[PDB]
Amino acid sequence: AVNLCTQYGWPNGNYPDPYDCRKYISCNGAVATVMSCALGTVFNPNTRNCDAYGNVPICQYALPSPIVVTNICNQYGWGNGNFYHPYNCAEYIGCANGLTTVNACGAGQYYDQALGRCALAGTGYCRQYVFTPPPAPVVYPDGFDTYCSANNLATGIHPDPYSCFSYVECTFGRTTHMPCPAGLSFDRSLLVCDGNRYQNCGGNVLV
Repeated sequence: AVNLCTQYGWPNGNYPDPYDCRKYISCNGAVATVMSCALGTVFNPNTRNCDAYGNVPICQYALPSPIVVTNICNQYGWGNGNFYHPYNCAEYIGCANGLTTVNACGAGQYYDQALGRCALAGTGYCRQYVFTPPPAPVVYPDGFDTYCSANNLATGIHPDPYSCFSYVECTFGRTTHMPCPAGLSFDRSLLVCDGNRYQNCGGNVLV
């Protein structure tokens, strides 16, 4: 549908095609067009762009459905809870100790990551696809190994100021940065990786 971008109250940008991860929805000029990624590339939900096939483990060639999220909790190490479906606003994922359930919204309902369930259409929704990706790759400055020490950070977990997909651990004055599980992002209020890229990765300012 050419009117999908405005239907969801989406900014211009790229969004997943829910049936084919070799394709994506381009919103440009507030008009939606389904486009094919160039040869050898597929839509990476976390960069919002086509990416090398080998960089997207949940998009798999030579299968009737190339979108493979049916083992995503174990494959990416998602913790327990409900998470958005990386390619489809009308489905979602339940993770229970590494076991994946693919769930669906009722007719006319759309999954809201802040709610952990589906709700009827509103005025600005499917927001789990609205975020600014961190740079790909993230480049840390030489000397980043001083971060915890120079900032006098307490032992434990802190935000990573170079990436909303990452966090920092400080132990004995040493700095480590660690990516959240793929598709998750770092909640700086609770200090945990969660499914809310809109909140953690600057989605509010895009809309």
